[PDB]
Amino acid sequence: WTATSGSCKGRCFELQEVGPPDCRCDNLCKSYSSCCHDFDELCLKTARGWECTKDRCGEVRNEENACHCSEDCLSRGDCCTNYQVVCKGESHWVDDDCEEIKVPECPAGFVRPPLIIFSVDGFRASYMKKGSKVMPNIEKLRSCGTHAPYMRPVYPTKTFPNLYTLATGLYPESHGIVGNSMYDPVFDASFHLRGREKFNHRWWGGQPLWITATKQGVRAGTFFWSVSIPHERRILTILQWLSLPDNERPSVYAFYSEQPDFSGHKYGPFGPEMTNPLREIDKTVGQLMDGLKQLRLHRCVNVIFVGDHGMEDVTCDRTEFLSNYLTNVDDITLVPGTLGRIRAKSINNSKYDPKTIIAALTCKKPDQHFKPYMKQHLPKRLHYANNRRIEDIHLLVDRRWHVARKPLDVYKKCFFQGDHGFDNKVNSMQTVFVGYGPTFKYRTKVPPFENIELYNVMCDLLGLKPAPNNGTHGSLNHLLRTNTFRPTMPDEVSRPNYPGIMYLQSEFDLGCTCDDKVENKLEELNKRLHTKGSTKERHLLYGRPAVLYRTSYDILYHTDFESGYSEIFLMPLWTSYTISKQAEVSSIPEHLTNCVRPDVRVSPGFSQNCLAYKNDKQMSYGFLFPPYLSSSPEAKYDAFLVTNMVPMYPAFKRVWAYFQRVLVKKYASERNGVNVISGPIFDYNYDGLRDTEDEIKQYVEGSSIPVPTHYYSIITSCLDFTQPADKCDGPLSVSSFILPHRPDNDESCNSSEDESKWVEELMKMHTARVRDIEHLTGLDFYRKTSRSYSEILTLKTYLHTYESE
Ligand SMILES: *[C@@H]1O[C@H](CO)[C@@H](O[C@@H]2O[C@H](CO)[C@@H](O[C@@H]3O[C@H](CO[C@H]4O[C@H](CO)[C@@H](O)[C@H](O[C@H]5O[C@H](CO)[C@@H](O)[C@H](O)[C@@H]5O[C@H]5O[C@H](CO)[C@@H](O)[C@H](O)[C@@H]5O)[C@@H]4O)[C@@H](O)[C@H](O[C@H]4O[C@H](CO)[C@@H](O)[C@H](O)[C@@H]4O[C@H]4O[C@H](CO)[C@@H](O)[C@H](O)[C@@H]4O)[C@@H]3O)[C@H](O)[C@H]2NC(C)=O)[C@H](O)[C@H]1NC(C)=O
Ligand SMILES: NC(=O)N1CCCc2c(n(Cc3cccc(OC(F)(F)F)c3)c3ccccc23)C1
Ligand SMILES: [Ca+2]
Ligand SMILES: [Ca+2]
Ligand SMILES: [Cl-]
Ligand SMILES: [K+]
Ligand code: NA
Ligand SMILES: [Zn+2]
Repeated sequence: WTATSGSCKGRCFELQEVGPPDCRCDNLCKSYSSCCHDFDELCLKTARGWECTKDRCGEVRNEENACHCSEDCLSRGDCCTNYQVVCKGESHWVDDDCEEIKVPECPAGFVRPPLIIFSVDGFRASYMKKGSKVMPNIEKLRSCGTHAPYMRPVYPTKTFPNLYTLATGLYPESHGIVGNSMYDPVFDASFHLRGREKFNHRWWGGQPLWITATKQGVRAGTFFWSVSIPHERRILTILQWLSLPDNERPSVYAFYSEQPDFSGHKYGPFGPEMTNPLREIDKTVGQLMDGLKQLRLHRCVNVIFVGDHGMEDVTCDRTEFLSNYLTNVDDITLVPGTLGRIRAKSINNSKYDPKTIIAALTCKKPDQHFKPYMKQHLPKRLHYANNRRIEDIHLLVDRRWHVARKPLDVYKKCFFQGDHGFDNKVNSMQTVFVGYGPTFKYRTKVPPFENIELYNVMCDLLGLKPAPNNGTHGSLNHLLRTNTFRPTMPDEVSRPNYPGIMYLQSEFDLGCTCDDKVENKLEELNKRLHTKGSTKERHLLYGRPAVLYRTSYDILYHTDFESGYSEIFLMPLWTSYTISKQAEVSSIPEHLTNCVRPDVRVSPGFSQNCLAYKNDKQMSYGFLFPPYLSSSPEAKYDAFLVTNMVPMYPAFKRVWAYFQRVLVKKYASERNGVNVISGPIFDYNYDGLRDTEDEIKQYVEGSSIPVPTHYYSIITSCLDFTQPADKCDGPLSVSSFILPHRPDNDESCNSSEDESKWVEELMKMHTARVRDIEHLTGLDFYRKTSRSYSEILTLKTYLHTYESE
């Protein structure tokens, strides 16, 4: 209940919301049906519109006007944003040359440069170039400030997940806003775009920037605007707040525009109708910047212009229907559209079965435009599984498509021509970032980066300590002129052992065999040096990874590769090796096909055994350093050490063998040598973090050999490919992947074909950041380079996407 008979006099857009049933005058009061009776009259004035004209200059203040052109308006802080242009002969901000802002130039009493976040819904990255002729204010922010060619949103590429990701630095699985629509089975409640449930604070996890600022004594404008408040009034309200006394004035503000998204849905991302919405957004930016210039704040404020997601061409005719695949369609609930999430319609129906639903949805039609997944099997780069609000069954929908349950859903709900939500690597889903102000760099282009990184930087801009989040603090220091965050590398927690030869062959009873008993001081001293680390500088180019948790492990050196061998998991945590452009591929000689050799540096009790693999009818094994890339027939024996072996399903061995035999050499040719680090990942609770021993759900039958859920590789070379990977003087280049370790290749519809037709496509789907692998393994890479640590942090957040331009 609201007793709406109080008054908004002197309270318009008040910053602290008053409690029920007292009536509200804050920018959200309309959304709660709670404004005072006179809110419209007092707070939403419109008379005479939004611009001064020649004949209004010096007018007698009329308090009814939307904004003012009277002489006292500057010190009232309520002039129309074009006041000084129309009436005092000033230029528009956009018509001024840009001049580097080396220091904040702020009015007296400003403790810090304010931060204004100008967010645009559905602003696709390519609009910056394609709409540049009609967006001169935005183009000036872009060219004069710091900009990225695009910013990667989070998945799903919808509004609510992305804006709350911007606000918190968190993946949706962690912040809890995992779609625009959600069912939470613990609450037994639903979240929807329309309605009241979304206002309940139990949905919203982590700590958003406005709460972060308030807790640390930095005042925040309210970030939310009821939909009926026009853009011009939002801008004027911000400008009015910036005129408050020092003790009352916020330091951070947000503006939000529902455009261009609103129009993009109706007309598609490049519909001829899209020009006007782009012009109108630019005009709004112009009003803000003219308004700041009037207040002498245009070389004081840091402005961020940022989008939440792009927009793709999608029409009603490009809809797949689950009723064309499933017999039981009425026993499921689907969250539909540019992604699918399926759960049982009724929890009392014990005949519902996810295994048969997935199978009925797998590779059933030749050009099927969605792919079903158990959530834990989704590409790890999406970080979309660790939340009870994310249904076990997920459909990744092809760009340009929808999924729906039955045709009646699409016509008893063509309207739309645009939509978004798809995989966040899709070019059309990329969005925009520009930073302009004293704290950002001047005329600087930076590489694309993920929106999860921005919360940290917004905290840096305001002198706040960020709450714990998924950004990598420091990875965006190259955006900033000052206020950088200078992190130190994490300390290694476990130091390695360096075992020498400690065991005789006959102490091992592993059921392994090798045809290796074929008998020289020239080469005897040589093998010894290699086992002591003489080639290590060649194969371990960036220092050994640091182990950031408590465990027992050994460094093992070899001619062709170096490993960190875990005595706990009975396999390497990592295996590092370098392949030059010149390297040659050989085959596994016949007499060595089933060779596994005990490692006399490592106890039988800390070794895998061959008998377990013989006994386990489902599980085979592979090797981390590939025998195909051995430097010589003699070095090849090292590759068959039991300490280089890892458990692998036969179906996965197809993938792995193709990567090792064909792709590594291919990359070394193309990149001028590569350094490779490969290893296992265990993430049985799909939280994106390294499993402890007691979390492992599967072992090789009859043994303590844990089965990895994934295998990773980190592939590094010189950014200047005129230099070989092992003699690189400058910046590095990386690509990585986290391949799911699956007992079938059902994920790849063309897997009956030769690996050359499907494996690389699978690997590209499972592209990863080095950082993703760090979380999954508890390792810290690139500890020893000649590069600055912030530059290494940027490299560790890089994702190779394989999208075209
Ligand atoms: C991305 O960044 C984020 C932020 O850093 C990373 O997430 C953190 O990861 C930590 C490890 O998983 C986790 O730390 C745990 O904290 C638990 C207390 O959590 C509450 O308090 C914090 C602080 O304010 C709060 O943020 C939490 O918020 C979560 O839950 C609420 C309510 O449900 C949601 O609204 C909110 O969105 C958020 O949900 C997300 O996280 C939870 C996990 O906490 C998931 O379940 C959700 O799906 C969702 O993703 C909480 O309100 C604390 O209980 C934990 O302690 C356990 O382990 C320690 C070892 O240190 C030990 O002392 C105890 O034994 C204890 O175990 C006990 O509980 C077990 C489970 O019931 C049980 O098995 C045992 O027997 C024990 O009884 C733990 O320390 C931290 O909370 C999150 N933070 C956030 C915001 O998500 C994330 O990892 C990063 N991702 C990547 C890939 O890097
Ligand atoms: N009516 C409205 O005001 N909005 C439209 C509805 C969806 C929405 C808005 N905001 C607030 C917001 C505005 C501008 C930037 C921003 O992000 C930043 F905090 F990072 F700056 C956040 C949200 C924050 C979290 C989740 C959903 C939303 C806005
Ligand atoms: Ca949006
Ligand atoms: Ca885990
Ligand atoms: Cl959704
Ligand atoms: K087997
Ligand atoms: Na297949
Ligand atoms: Zn939209």
